[PDB]
Amino acid sequence: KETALSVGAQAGLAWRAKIIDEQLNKQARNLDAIYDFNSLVLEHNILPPVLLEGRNTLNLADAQSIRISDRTYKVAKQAHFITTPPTWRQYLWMDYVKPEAPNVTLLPKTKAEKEIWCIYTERGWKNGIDQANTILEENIARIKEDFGGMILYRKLLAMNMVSPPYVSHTDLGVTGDGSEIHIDDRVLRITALPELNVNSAEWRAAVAK
Amino acid sequence: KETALSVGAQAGLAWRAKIIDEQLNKQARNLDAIYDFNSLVLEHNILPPVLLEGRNTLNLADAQSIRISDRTYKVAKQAHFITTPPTWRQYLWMDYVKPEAPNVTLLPKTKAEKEIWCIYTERGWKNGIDQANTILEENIARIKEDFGGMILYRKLLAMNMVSPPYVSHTDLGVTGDGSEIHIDDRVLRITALPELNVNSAEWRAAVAK
Amino acid sequence: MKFKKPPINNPSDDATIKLAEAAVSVSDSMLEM
Amino acid sequence: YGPNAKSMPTEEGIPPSANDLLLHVLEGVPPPGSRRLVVSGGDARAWLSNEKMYVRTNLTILSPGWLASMTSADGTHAYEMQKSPVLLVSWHGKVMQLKVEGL
Amino acid sequence: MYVRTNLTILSPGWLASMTSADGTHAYEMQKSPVLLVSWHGKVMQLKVEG
Amino acid sequence: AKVEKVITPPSKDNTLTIPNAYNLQARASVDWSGPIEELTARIAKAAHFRFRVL
Amino acid sequence: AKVEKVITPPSKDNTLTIPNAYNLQARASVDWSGPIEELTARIAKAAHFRFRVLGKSPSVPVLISISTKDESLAEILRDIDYQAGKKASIHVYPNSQVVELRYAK
Amino acid sequence: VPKLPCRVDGACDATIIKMMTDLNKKGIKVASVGQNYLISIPASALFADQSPRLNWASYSLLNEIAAFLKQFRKIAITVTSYSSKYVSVKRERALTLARSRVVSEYLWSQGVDSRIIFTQGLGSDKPITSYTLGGDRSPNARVEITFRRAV
Amino acid sequence: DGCCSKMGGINYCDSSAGRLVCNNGFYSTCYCTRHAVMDLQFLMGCCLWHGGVYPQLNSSGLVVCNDGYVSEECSLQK
Repeated sequence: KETALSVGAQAGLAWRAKIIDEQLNKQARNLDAIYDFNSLVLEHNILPPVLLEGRNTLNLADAQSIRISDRTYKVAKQAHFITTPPTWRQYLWMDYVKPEAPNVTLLPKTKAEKEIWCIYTERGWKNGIDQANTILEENIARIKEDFGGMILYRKLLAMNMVSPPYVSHTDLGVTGDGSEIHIDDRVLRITALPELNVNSAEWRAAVAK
Repeated sequence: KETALSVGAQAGLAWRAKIIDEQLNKQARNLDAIYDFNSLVLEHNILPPVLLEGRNTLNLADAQSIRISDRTYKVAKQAHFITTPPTWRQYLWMDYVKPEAPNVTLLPKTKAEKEIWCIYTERGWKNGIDQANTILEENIARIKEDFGGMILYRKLLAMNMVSPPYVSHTDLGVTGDGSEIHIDDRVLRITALPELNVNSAEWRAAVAK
Repeated sequence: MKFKKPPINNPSDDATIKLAEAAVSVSDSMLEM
Repeated sequence: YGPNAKSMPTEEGIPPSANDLLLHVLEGVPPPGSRRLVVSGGDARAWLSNEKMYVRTNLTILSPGWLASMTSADGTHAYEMQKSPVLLVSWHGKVMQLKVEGL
Repeated sequence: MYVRTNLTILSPGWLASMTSADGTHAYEMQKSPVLLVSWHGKVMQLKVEG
Repeated sequence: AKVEKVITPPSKDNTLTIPNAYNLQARASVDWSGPIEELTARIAKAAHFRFRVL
Repeated sequence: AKVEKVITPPSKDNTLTIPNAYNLQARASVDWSGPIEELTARIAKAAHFRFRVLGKSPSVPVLISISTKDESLAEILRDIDYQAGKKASIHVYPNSQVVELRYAK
Repeated sequence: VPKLPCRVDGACDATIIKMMTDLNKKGIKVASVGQNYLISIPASALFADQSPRLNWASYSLLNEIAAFLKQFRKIAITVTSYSSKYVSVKRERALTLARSRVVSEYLWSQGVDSRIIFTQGLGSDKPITSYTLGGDRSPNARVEITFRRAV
Repeated sequence: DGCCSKMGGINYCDSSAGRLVCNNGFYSTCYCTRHAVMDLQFLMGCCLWHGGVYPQLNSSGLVVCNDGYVSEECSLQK
């Protein structure tokens, strides 16, 4: 009967994963339409870093110890190079291997055994559906956080809060021994990671109309 | 059943090898017609060296570190003398030993076993055909690579990027003791292998009309 | 009105096909040199 | 530098150029000691030598990100990449997926 | 040109870099009349005569 | 978009370097997600114009 | 992208325009990846023009790479100018049929 | 390999041949040469008298030609329209352009397997018949749709 | 099942395009080489968009992909 519960969990999870994968495939153009990292790739093919923010922070350390702040910011992932832009399929695709091996050990002989077998399979079906939904929600939250981080980086870049990444390049002529040759050795190097400015008087505000 | 797979693989591999050897024989004039190694020898009966090129080179060595160049050239096989020019027969010929002893100890007993035995032998036959085609494709890629390397050496030598080989020959007249005599002795050796130059000033270009 | 196309021949072979594929590249490279 | 020295100074040099096996890869000769990978879905060949994929095609790779790439005289592309079973390509503005068995 | 300091250059890019545990840096470069060095969040321009 | 538009004033438009002439009033619809070169070659073939790369 | 893009007016464009003399109207299939001086001199000699220079080549000369099959030599010089950019200038005089290579300092 | 499809999905060469025969006996031109294909449609079965409006029974024929186009893999398809000299040159140029635009929009809205659609309307500048005696019944007023089948 | 149905039949498998050749000069709807243009939009397997499965086997079925990422959906549960 516990075996019936477990195979109900596995079969329901597999079925829901297949349905949610094809449903994700149904709207494929809109996903890469909205999650265009290629618009946000910087000029030296470097992924912009990730920033997180918070508002109205209060902490009670212990008795008689209260520390509050208005807003805060935190660098999550440092900027680095990327050969290719990322995509949503690195975040949202579900694994699917349907298991089809229920061993013939206990099979319901009484009608009561058949009915409790049915309801145990049904409970496993519900549980697998719930697990698949939670996994999907987790992935959606992750990709939402990263996209918000990149757009926040561009936001406070416009607000003049981050130093933009300064990168040099050394250019050489041909090189190699008498046997092997190169043409134009150009080596690129970022010597200045982006970071927040703390001299707040240089901050630039905004207005609307 | 594994025996059926193995004998299907062996039989298909041998049969396809025999067929492809017959068809390779059927176009005998055209092979060494298009692969004229004999025209490609230099004037001292010396095989030219082999060169390789590469365009639009980039590499991310690690994070925050990229190096690019336009082209690279690499010596593949060094120049050396040859007694005879090579041909295609040491590059493209298939080794064919016909099997004659299919050991059949496992045997199907009923119709289902006989039928699955048939389809497993068919699968092995298909896999053997694919393996034979794979071997042929690798061989033709290898010989095309070597031929392109020699014609690339002639290209860059016409481009004045490499140095031609320099060869000395010392001649002696009557030699040998009172019991054995050689009437002459011309002994030659290449004093310098061909290699690229790094000085850019000696570089010629070409135009078409 | 059963449709067709002009060029039909005896059936070909993949080894001959890829031999042609190598051959045309050899031909154009040596032509340019 | 004494035998009880706290630290040797940390070095920094020129990063390396590329890998020379890719020339053989784009020529079609598999590198020595490598084994073949069965690819099905498009037009590419692949080998495994040093826990890194080596592929040859005319297509353009998207998904896993490649470590280094090389371009032929006629535009044939060769890729050295971290290992993965799945590839995403763009053919003529249409995207497609490729799978590799036998990893 | 070889330049020894405790700072980090920005403009030309080094050809070989060395550093110590206590913060001394040395850079080898092609000759350039101007340099860019960032220090503690502010970026300054330097003139060198050669 | 609102905040970056209001912090940086616009200056130019690409219609200065991109004029319009005849046999350009054709219409098209597309779904392309690749490199630019085949797309530009096809649009030049539609335009019956010379194609140049730099 | 519209409000962030930066362009130039065509009146202030620093590019080589087409000289359209009659000797420049041929086809050529050229692949090259190297220095500049012999390339432009040999182009001028194929065009039957004289050729001269002013300025000086630096310690590392400017490296260029061009591959094409069927395109005019005037367009070759146009792409040479576009590859060179700022340190190098190229002039064509069709009155006295010469080409001029100008360095920067 | 069992997961590998043996054929391109939703395709049958017998159905292609059969609907090609049905079109050719219906009286609309199908042309095959190389891997390129051209379909020619008279305007009288499509629009009103020199008018950019759609007859309501023509949706059946448009669905049929969409069903035929659903059987290939292609990149770019070009449609074009031609007419007769009526009042101006500009009038029928704009008329042919609008007709091609409308039929292009409907065939895009039908789920054709394609990447690029090109619209062309020329009018009465490139006729294919010197015998221009009929009006909109004359076959020189027409619409063609052409493409090349890649692989 | 008949690839060149309502036609003459099969002539040869052109391996350049991976397609059969009908007796009439038209490419059939069938496939004849696995190196042909497959419009694959759906797959099988687990630990995808990662390094695949780890080569090791556990006492449990806890499968962690070769990127170092755990795959609970591919693994067993309780």
